[PDB]
Amino acid sequence: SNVRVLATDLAFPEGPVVMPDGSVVLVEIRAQQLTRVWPDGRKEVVAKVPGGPNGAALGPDGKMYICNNGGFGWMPGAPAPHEYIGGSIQRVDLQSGEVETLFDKCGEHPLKGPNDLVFDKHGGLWFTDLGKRRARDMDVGAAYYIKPGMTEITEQVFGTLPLNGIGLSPDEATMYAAETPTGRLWAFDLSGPGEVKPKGKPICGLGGYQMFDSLAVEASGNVCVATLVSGCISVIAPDGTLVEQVPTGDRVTTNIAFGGPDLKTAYITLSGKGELIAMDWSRPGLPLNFLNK
Ligand SMILES: C[C@@H](O)CCC(=O)O
Ligand SMILES: [Ca+2]
Ligand code: NA
Repeated sequence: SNVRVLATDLAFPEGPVVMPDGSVVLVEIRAQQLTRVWPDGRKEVVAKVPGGPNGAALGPDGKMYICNNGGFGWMPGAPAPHEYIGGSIQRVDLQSGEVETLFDKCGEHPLKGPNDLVFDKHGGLWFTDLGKRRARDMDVGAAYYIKPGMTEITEQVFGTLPLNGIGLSPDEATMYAAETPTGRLWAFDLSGPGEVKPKGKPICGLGGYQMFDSLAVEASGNVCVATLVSGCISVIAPDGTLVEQVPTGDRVTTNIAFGGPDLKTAYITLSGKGELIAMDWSRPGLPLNFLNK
């Protein structure tokens, strides 16, 4: 595990997407932008994304899809009314910087705090809703699926505590969602693309005072979840076994993504230190659709 710092002075980094050349496109939630970090050290702003760009994934159209949580109040906190512009799913052209909003509601219900997302092999898009915190109450968590072609958005999970990381098993027959305040990883069986069958179960619950953020799946099927408070990556087997916890040095470790040769480099956002780091990983990551395969 040779650790290296790839970038500093990032304004709450999140949603790393590791390109084939080893460059990383990621979101800076606090600076409200999409940023490109190159291996020669240089950084460039790809696009300004007003609000709270929270997670990213490359899509079948070659554009970067974004979970926009609508904005926080800044370490993040509950957004004062004016700092919140509504949650949405957006799309950014990595060549012009043009930002287009795709969805801001599901049925008659506005999206609250979209957080992270993952494409299935047909181009359907899964994403989590962390909800928003208000003065005396908070939204419940949810997970949504947007049908291939961006034709329809559907509610698949609703009424958990806030949901954060999301991924698919290698065979894409199981969707995983990380429940933030409980440090529980939930597994949902899929009867087919975009459709949960009964709605799921927690396969791992960490002890103590540990919370979950975003995640990435390994080719083995293990789920690697950024773990807040204790500051590590929690590696969870498909059967829920806690395989290991890899310390990162930051209590606010938020996301992980695999890249490099054989997808055996882990790229991790340390959102407390404002850093993007890379780390040797003993096993290869799961190739993401429309990025790695
Ligand atoms: C720390 C989280 O609960 C909020 C932002 C994030 O998804 O990284
Ligand atoms: Ca997240
Ligand atoms: Na990730």
